[PDB]
Amino acid sequence: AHRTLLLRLSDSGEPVTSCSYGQGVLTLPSLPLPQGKKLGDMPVYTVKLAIPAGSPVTRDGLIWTNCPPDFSTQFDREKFYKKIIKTSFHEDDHIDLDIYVPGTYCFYLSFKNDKDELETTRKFYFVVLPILSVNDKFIPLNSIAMQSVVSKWMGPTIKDWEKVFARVASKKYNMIHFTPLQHRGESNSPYSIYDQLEFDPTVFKSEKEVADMVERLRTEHNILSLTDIVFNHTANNSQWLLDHPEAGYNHKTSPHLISAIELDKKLLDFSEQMEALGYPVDLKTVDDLIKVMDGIKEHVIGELKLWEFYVVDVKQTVSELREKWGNSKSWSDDNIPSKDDSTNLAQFVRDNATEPGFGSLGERGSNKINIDKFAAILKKLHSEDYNNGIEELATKILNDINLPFYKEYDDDINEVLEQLFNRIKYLRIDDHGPKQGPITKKLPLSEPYFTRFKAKDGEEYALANNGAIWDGNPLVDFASSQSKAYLRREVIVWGDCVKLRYGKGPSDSPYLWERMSKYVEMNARIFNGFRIDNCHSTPLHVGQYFLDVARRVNPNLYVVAQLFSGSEAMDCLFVERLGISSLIREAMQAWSEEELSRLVHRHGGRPIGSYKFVPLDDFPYPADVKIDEEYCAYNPDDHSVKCVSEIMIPKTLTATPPHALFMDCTHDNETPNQKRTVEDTLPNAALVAFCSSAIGSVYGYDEVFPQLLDLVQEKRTYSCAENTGISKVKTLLNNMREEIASEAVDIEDSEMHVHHDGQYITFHRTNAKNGKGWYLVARTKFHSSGDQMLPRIKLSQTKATFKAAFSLERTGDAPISDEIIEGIPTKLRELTGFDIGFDENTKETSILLPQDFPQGSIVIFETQQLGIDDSLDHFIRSGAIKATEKLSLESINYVLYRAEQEEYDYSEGRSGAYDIPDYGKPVYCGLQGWVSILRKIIFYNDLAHPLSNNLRNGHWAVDYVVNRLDLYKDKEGVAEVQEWLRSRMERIKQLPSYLVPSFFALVVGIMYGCCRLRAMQLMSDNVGKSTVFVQSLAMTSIQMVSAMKSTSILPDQNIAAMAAGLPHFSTNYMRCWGRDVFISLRGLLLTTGRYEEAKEHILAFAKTLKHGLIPNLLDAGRNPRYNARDAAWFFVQAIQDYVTIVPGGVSLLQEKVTRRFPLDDEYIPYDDPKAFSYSSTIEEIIYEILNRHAGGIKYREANAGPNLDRVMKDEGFNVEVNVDWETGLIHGGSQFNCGTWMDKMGESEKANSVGVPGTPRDGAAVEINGLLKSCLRFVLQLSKDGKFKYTEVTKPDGSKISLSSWNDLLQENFERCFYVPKNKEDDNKFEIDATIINRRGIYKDLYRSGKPYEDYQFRPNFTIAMVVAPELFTPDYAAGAIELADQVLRGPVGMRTLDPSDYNYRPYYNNGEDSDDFATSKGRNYHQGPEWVWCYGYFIRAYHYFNFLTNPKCQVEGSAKKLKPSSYLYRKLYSRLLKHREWIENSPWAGLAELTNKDGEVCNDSSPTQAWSTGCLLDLFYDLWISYEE
Ligand SMILES: OC[C@H]1O[C@H](O[C@H]2[C@H](O)[C@@H](O)[C@@H](O[C@H]3[C@H](O)[C@@H](O)[C@@H](O[C@H]4[C@H](O)[C@@H](O)[C@@H](O[C@H]5[C@H](O)[C@@H](O)[C@@H](O)O[C@@H]5CO)O[C@@H]4CO)O[C@@H]3CO)O[C@@H]2CO)[C@H](O)[C@@H](O)[C@@H]1O
Ligand SMILES: OC[C@H]1O[C@H](O[C@H]2[C@H](O)[C@@H](O)[C@@H](O[C@H]3[C@H](O)[C@@H](O)[C@@H](O)O[C@@H]3CO)O[C@@H]2CO)[C@H](O)[C@@H](O)[C@@H]1O
Ligand SMILES: OC[C@H]1O[C@H](O[C@H]2[C@H](O)[C@@H](O)[C@@H](O)O[C@@H]2CO)[C@H](O)[C@@H](O)[C@@H]1O
Repeated sequence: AHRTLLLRLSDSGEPVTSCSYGQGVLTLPSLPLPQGKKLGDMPVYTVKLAIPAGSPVTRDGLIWTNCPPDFSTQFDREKFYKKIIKTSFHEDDHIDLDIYVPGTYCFYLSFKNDKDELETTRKFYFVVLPILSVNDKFIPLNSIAMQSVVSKWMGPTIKDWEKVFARVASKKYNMIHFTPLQHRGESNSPYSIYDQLEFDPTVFKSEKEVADMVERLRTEHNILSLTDIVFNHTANNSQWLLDHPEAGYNHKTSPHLISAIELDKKLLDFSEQMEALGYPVDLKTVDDLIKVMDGIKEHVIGELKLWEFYVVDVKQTVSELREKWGNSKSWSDDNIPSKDDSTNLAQFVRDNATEPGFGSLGERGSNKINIDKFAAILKKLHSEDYNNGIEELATKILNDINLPFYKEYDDDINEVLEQLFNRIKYLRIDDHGPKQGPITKKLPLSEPYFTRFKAKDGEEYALANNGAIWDGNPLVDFASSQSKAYLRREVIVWGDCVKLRYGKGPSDSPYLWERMSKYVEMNARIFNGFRIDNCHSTPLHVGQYFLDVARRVNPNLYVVAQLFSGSEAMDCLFVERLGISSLIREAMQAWSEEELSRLVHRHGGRPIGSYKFVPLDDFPYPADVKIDEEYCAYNPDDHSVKCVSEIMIPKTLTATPPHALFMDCTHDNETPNQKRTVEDTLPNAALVAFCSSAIGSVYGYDEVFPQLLDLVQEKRTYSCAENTGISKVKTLLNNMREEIASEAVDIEDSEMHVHHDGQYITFHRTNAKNGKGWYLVARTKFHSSGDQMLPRIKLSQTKATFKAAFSLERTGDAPISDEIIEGIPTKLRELTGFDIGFDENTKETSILLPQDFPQGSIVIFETQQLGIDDSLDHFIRSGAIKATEKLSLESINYVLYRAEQEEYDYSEGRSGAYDIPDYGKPVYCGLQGWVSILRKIIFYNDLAHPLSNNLRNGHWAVDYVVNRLDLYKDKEGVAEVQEWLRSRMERIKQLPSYLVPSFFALVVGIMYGCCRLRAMQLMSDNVGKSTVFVQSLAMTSIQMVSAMKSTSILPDQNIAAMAAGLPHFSTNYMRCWGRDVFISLRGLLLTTGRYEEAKEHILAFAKTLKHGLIPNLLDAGRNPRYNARDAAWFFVQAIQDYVTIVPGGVSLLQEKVTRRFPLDDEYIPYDDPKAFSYSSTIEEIIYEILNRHAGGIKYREANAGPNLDRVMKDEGFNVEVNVDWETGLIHGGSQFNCGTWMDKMGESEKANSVGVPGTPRDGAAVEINGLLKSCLRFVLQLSKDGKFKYTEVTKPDGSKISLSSWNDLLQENFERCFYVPKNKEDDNKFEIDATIINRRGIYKDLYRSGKPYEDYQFRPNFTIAMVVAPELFTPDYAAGAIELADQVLRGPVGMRTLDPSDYNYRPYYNNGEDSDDFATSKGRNYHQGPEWVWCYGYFIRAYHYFNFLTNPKCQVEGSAKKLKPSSYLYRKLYSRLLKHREWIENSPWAGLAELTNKDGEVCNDSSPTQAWSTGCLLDLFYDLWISYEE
């Protein structure tokens, strides 16, 4: 049905970790195939990759993967396959990788670099676990019970083995591991295989004989089987080692070990004649070792020629020097240092006059000097005559060359004999282990480092045996040339083995690779899996090829590994590439009771009440996504992986720790009897079995065998004593786990708590889905440490039930049968007396232990949490979509956002945000305020966060989420959204307190995703199908557009109104500024589809026209303020943006709007009937601006005084505007009025800045006239199409200028008046005074302003005209100027409001500073350095247009040669929005800020989410979509 996992990829192609589960491996869940389906009838899993839109890997991007395309295709490690990434700047691309058979699969990416070269990412691996079933029942990988048995101790007949089989079948083990059943070598140890392709002839003969026995175990006792596979060595007496002696490391294949061979045979030649002339054979004296090492420091070390293996033969170089005296003379260079610098001189001869392999160990005299090149230097340095002190000089050089070799020799020798007298002690003289057997044909003084034989080729060989080191890195092959192990004698050799030499591939050892393959695929035909001993010592490429060969034979191969790498990462990397399915963990390794508790905690599961993952605000919500209406698209028999909620966002694939196979005792560690006692066998195996993983045990652990059986020597047979030891308990433990394996699935479905009080260890196991669980109390018997009483066990909101209890007791010692390995007699005594109290008020359960609970005892309780039933996951993950059905884009504002001051408007000052103790308040009262805090908590599973603490300390926040919506209950769909929350929050409170936090975030997160999806559904298609970064900016519309009670856009009705920004510009009069509204009107409402809401805003300000202007501070129409020379032209520009985008937008012009003002600019006749008298259509309103602007406007700030502005003096009150018709631009403003977007009013009394405007923009602002040209260009085409009835503007005096002529006057004079030429030659045409100038290639900021140097200032204001009126700009002048702004005025997220070179560059805004610095005090520096995000929008808007026309690399066109940009241009756009993507991504407030200090430093005062800061970035995405994505 639906077995699809989502694997999100980063901008660099790396997988995204959805949760922090630690250093892990991308593993896919072990689930059975669907009902009646075999391998091949359908895909096992579908990995859906997600590549971001516009990422650097989209540029000519491909997806490589070794996943075979279909089931008919086999697997090859290097046979990758191409997949095309569908590039887009809006829509992310999904690519499926259907998997048909388990194994190891990797993927990498190829893309086009910024250097236009090819580049590749890492190989990223993911593993699909095999499907284990015995008769037909699926065996979950974490319900496996493995019983390891040694072959040579089970009787010499097949039926003798089937007696041992029936014994472990009663103990209810489901899997058996075998030591390899092959013909064993000389030592008969099970790991020195005589012939890998021949099974042990004592028992079986044919291959069907062993295959029929393993299938018998499957059909008789329901037991799967697996075997050890030996890669690293073979027996030291194989009849094929004589034919192919090159399969191992010999003097030919690895010549560096020759120095170690002549030393090993210097001891087999010494340990048989040592005492003959020496003295001590086997004495237990310190002096005996000294004289033995004195016999060593005189007959082996000193008898090997001072080791010429390092030192250059001094006198044999001078002899070979003079022998020719360099007939080939060839040095005239001066690269030789002076003879004084004897250090570099020695290195110089070493770097030039040496045969290849200098320093590299090989033959006896393999480090020699190139004579013809050495005598050439000697003739150059000293003399061309030999008798001129060459014998002294040449020897002086070589002696200094061998000084680092003489000291490398002393460091080697000191380690050879120090390792010797340290092991021969432990080998013989009982330090802690004795057996002092003297000289022998099997036990000399030194163990055999090399196996000697005479091969069939005739020559003699000396293959080495493998072993181990101490703390040495196991990845380093000690048998390779990189290690000096066999020489320095640091090898714990295993004589029965012979280190097998694999190369870089089958090319280095052909017969070894061919024989091991046929040996691996022979066992793969029979068994269900393998066990790899010392896998960390097997090289990766060796195991990768052989495990793939096995999986091609057995597709469901189950691999267990003994993996000990230095880091968890290397262990993960080994599991990633090799395809390992289980990592062995040993319980006997814990030295104390505390270490076993920590080992148990590691593989036990996740904490109780652990957080669950939910797609929050970090996911794209496509409006065209499938859904399960009531979590009903999951039939059980389909075995489909479930999505998180009703929204079918598939289950994310994240790196999880590799699965573990916990062994209470392996076949190599000592017996509980040896390390601890025989009593601890019961609690140890009880804590092991309770873990959430696979378990295993060696045979003899349950039967309480005496001591660890030596796998080399012993020949005794297992005893047939049935039901001994723990056999009765393991039958209860394994059968219990069989019931749990039915419903325990994912990592979030198995929770656990462990406690350690002395010799007791507590294990609480819990299934998070149903509430079921077990409680285990195990008293550990490491040492008999006296009577200890455990306190009262108190369970919260739970009920307990006694299951069983036991105690293992020793009834003396074990028999000493020399024919059968019998165990220790043990009594299994069932216990009682466990008092289970249950308070029926607090629902608390108390458990008390009886005084008779000795060490080596356990007791098991079956628990069940109250409140949690099986139908709880279904109730919470359903109904949220239907609840959000009636939501509107306005109503979703109250569900998710609402700042605290906005909430106070509806609650009259009684509610606000739920103050989380020891933290603060969420940013929004809605769900978003929780989600921003909850996401990083769920990611880190932080149950210690103050939010998690408060959630389990009470139910205050649980009811606060539901009780807020009483303020907004009457709005569209909120009542049904609140009702869903109320019913789910009610069900949550009936749960244990520690489980409220995990379920609280889940209920909030699911209702959040269905609300955010409801937003993409109501909005348009360009938004709903885009990337998270686009949808994140789109939600700002819902944020800003909110109905209030203290304000609105209409004076008669409190309807929806757009805020300038949260939280400061959201309440009362300071909410909707006309300038801020209409700059954002195209980005927040038009780009998203809020046409009706955008029309209401246009009609609302149309009633407030006065002085031929649109008011800045809109007082909902109830007496506003008209200090806005900028508002009217951003307002009329939004009219053009409305008609251009909205289908049928021309209807706006003929929309009557009740003119609440006498057109003759009067005072404030508010309720006077003249307000409700006449109206003016938008058409009239538009022309009213133009005609009155240049024609007739003359006003002082109406109804002024401190009531209006307190600081702005009377000089700023009387302000005006006039168009110089000899240029056509809109001049106006005073040096006392800040009627532009840079509206700053001084207020520092301590600097005499009171009333002084911070940035007065009198004259012709680039933005004002730029929007005027766009207005004129629009109104012309309006009449050409047949609407706008006006064509001539009335001149002030009484004349009549034409509109197209006014449109032409700007076109003929605008760029002439503003542009500053880069060349001083053309300063005579563009009206420039070169004395007051800053940078050339600059478009002006103001024309004939008050202070003429504010004219020639680099500011981001010109780019508004570059976007609304591109016809005023010649391409090369505009592109050359916008590149300067990108190099100077562009911050990371905000646009610098002033050139950093200009003296007035104060880029640190501080409105609390009340000092004497004119700018910094009281925030006068507002627009003199600080970086604003909205100007960045218009900047990159024109950066797209002009760099498209100008530079040709940004062009490639395509279909119908429609001009479409290139990947290089999209790469220049994407790279300038990632600092913006970061901001909203990692900001609590979901949005971009109003301000930003120098280089993105968070301005403390800046409103964190601003309207026109985000709408200006949404404007860019509409251009790239409406002009190319067709
Ligand atoms: O509602 C009726 C109202 O009547 C009178 O109103 C006028 C004010 O007295 C008058 O000063 C002016 O308001 C000015 C404002 O004083 C001025 O400083 C400037 O606005 C700037 C700030 O200068 C600037 O520091 C910054 O302030 C933000 C801050 O950055 C932000 O982090 C957060 O702290 O919020 C602060 C604002 O609260 O930005 C603002 C952006 O405007 O210009 C304003 C005019 O545009 O005009 C008022 C006109 O009614 C009474 O005086 C007033 O008390 C009554 O409330
Ligand atoms: O109650 C309103 C207002 O009354 C007072 O303000 C007035 C001044 O007292 C009065 O002198 C005058 O001040 C202005 C000058 O007439 C004008 O020529 C120019 O110099 O600007 C002066 C300041 O505006 O008129 C104002 C009108 O408000 C009183 O001081 C205020 O506190 C009080 O709010
Ligand atoms: O102060 C001179 C210094 O700053 C300049 O910028 C302004 C200056 O701040 C004004 O006082 C006046 O001199 O006009 C200058 C140009 O607009 C320049 O940025 C700088 O090169 C100059 O040395």
